Amino acid sequence: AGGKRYDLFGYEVSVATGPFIEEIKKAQFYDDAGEVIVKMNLANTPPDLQTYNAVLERILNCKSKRSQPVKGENKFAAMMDILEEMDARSGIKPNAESWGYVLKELVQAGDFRLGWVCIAGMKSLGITPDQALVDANEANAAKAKAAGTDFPAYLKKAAPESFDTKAWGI
Amino acid sequence: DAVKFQTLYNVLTGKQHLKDQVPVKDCNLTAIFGASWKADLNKWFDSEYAPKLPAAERDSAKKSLDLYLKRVDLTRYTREELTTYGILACGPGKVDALTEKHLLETGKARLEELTAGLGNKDEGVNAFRKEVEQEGKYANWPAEKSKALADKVIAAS
Amino acid sequence: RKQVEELHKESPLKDYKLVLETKVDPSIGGGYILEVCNQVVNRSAAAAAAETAALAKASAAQVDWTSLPAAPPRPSPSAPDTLIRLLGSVVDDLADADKVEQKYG
Amino acid sequence: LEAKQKIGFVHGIDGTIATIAPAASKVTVPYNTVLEIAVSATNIANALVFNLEKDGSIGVILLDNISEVRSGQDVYATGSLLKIPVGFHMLGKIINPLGKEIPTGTKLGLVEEMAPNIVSRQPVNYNLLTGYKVIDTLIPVGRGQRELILGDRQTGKTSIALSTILNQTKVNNEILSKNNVLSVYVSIGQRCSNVARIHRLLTEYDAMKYCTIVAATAADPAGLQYLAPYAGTTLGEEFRNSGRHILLVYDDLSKQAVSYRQISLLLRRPPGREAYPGDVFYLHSRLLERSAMMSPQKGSGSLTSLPIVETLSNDVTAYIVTNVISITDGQIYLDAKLFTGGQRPAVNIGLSVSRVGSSAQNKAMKKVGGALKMLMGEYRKMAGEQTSGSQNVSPVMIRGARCLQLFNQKGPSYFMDAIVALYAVTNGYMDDVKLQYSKFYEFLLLNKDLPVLYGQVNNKYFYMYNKNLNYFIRYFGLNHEILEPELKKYIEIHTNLFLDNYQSRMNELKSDEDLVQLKNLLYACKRTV
Ligand SMILES: Nc1ncnc2c1ncn2[C@@H]1O[C@H](COP(=O)(O)OP(=O)(O)OP(=O)(O)O)[C@@H](O)[C@H]1O
Ligand SMILES: [Mg+2]
Repeated sequence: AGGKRYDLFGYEVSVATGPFIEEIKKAQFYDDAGEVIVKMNLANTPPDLQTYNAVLERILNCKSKRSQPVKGENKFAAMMDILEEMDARSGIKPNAESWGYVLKELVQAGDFRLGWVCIAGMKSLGITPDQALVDANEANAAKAKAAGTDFPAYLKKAAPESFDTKAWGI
Repeated sequence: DAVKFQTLYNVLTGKQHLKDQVPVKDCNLTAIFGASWKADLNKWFDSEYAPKLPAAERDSAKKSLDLYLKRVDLTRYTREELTTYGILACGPGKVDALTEKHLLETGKARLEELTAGLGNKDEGVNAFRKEVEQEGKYANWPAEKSKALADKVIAAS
Repeated sequence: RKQVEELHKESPLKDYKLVLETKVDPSIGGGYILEVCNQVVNRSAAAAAAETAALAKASAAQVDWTSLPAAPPRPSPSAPDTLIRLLGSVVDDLADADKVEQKYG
Repeated sequence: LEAKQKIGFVHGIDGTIATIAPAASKVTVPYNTVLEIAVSATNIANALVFNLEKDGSIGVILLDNISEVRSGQDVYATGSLLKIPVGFHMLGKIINPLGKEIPTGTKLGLVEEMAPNIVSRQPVNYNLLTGYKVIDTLIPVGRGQRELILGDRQTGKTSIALSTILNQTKVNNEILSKNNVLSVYVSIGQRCSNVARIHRLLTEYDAMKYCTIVAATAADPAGLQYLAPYAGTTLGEEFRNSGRHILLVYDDLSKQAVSYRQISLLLRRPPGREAYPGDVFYLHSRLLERSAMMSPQKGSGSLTSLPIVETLSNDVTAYIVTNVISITDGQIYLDAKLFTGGQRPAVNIGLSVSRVGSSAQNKAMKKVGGALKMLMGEYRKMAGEQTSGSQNVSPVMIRGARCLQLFNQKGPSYFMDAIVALYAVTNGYMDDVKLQYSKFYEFLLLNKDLPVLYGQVNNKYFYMYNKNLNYFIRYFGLNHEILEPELKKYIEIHTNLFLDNYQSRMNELKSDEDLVQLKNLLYACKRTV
């Protein structure tokens, strides 16, 4: 009951994505959602925008990538890799809901600079943020401003007056 | 089993270094092993190592094994607590009494610190119990033992 | 014998007559070796006992008791603003000393 | 229950190979299948069929327990191709190509399979950041690509691949386990100490979680050195069929061609050019056409390949060299004249190309690479001139030399840490400084934020401390309304603060102690940055 989709080789393509979206929503660790995307794509069912937004929801709302912890986890980098897989690889483009899930994560993480990047990217793409998130971004910014956490401390310390390979820390 | 116990005997007797820049310690050994260290070690000795060689070397081997067991029991403690807070300065036989003394004294000191900083003896005792229980849970230490120790320090205060 | 003619039936040929020859090994004291229609089955003591010993040897070799196990991984620190405000410039040195002690000590 | 089938007895053995004499006539062996040789009542020597003869004899490649072989031993037959275990449980291990694990201090996959046909593979769309600016800008490597690495001995052929493996790890720890690119290092005929040092390097930098190692050392049999890269591609099979990504690194294929020549000549095949049998082109073709970027129907998986071939006297005219340049898409040619002449990585841009181009690399890298190609094509025509017009030097003569300074490295460079350094070059902000301080510049640009230190903070977001702007740069591009002005109002202040505080103090150095200290400082910066 929709516009039939086709691959790059013109082959007919399945649309029955629901049974995999349900396994994504039922997932508990947001790497299993990616594995469901893989097992979905093997079955000639490529992901759609609704599926990607379900995956970004499961990412934003899950606790960890895998059962055991992992060093180097970045909740934002996975989402923006899904969005690179969206824009570049598959040609689909995100929406206000997608950037909403993106901005919620930067609000939770308190990173107001990446937040302001997302706020600017929205309006450069016509999207408009939620003021509930814009005000929380400005609140985190004001907090880090008054607290001196506008930048890290290691940048706000004097440099070696004398050039030395050890003093500079290399 | 026999392989790991032979490796253990070699490490204790000093015929072998461990396979990195790693020290020998009760923690750093029992972590590798199954937490049945001394009993299974002595059992494997008395079973498979004592009857093989003659009694002459067996006596000295058992002696050295008891010495190294006592030495690792002493190694359990940290260096700073051993030296600075005076656990070892009197001697091995007094390590136990000095540990008990240091524990009671530092407990009294921490309690006095909490009461001076906060007052409200009930609140201070509660915070001390929370801190002691959390440190026991982190150090893999019995919660009943921690509660008994805390009550003992409170009574002795 | 039962296994002999059963293997001869399982073979692709069975219409051909079967002639059986039995020989003696001084190396083998238990079990048998049977060959029919260029298909051999060895069920001997020398093979079975060595197979069971090989399993034990492999299992013992399979673990490095002399080595140290992989400790659980450490996630990112994410130091708190309070501790940073208390010690702005010192946490870097302390983290470096922590790395030094984690490697050496 | 399980009766092993016998085919003959061991007739002859010549080192790594053997010849079987069949027992009966109606017995028939397949071709390329594995055989077994009961060297003892306990152990078994695996093998493989490579020839069959009118006499019924069988030309056999041996793979294990060669020293225990005799004449008259019973010879068995599995009637199946060679297979090995495959799966995620093998990642983080060094492994015999027979599947046996090499200590340190269910599923089965066919060793020789056909390649993905012309419908079962997508074109190259996504990049593979090797960490080096020449290979990320001007020679863009992508996924599902196969790119040769040429070079004389001890020039960085192994090190480019190791730096790729070490660059991808940080990314893979951040991105999901579907978009992460894993790795396989196949060492054919290499030295076991080189393998040990590689293992310890990966274990130090924690790049071993996302890497397995297929070891066939120099003491190993020639058949094992021969079937090592097929074992590597056999591991790539599973990540193809599971849609994942994976990188292959075939250390020297010249040693796999010497091994194949040894095999064929001892099995009495006719020689050919340079004593090779002749079908070593078809050999490497079978090995390398299995590389592909798989179709979305097949999961959109991939396997990249970076084979390495040693070179003698910087010639591209040898047989195997031409046969592999014929096969591989691009090539990273490393010139010993440039390694010896100072610059590292010693990439020769005139002989190193990439046959994918913009489609692999990033939106933010398209606009920079298209400027650097013009810039280097123009600098190639002028740089022969000993600089006479010291002040009359062209901006191309400036930017090119500073860009070569940025090309000088030791380890990999992060993508964000490369683009923001090259933008200043391409737009001429880094023209008043001298050539030698172009990397200390980068050091301050990436690790000592000058405007953050001297209080000149007018940029709202754009600062290099966060390190998460990499993905916004990657997605939006540099020529965008939200990122261009903040970028310029970071770089022009960084340049002005450098030119005012640092350049002056540097030019005020006269002593030999201080000049040697600043010397070693800039060389250390050229290595670490
Ligand atoms: N970019 C670089 N900067 C500094 N040193 C380098 C660089 N690339 C390579 N080297 C040095 O060159 C030496 C050999 O490098 P590498 O191990 O890559 O050689 P190779 O290409 O593997 O040759 P072979 O396989 O014959 O050893 C090492 O000492 C390595 O540190
Ligand atoms: Mg090499």
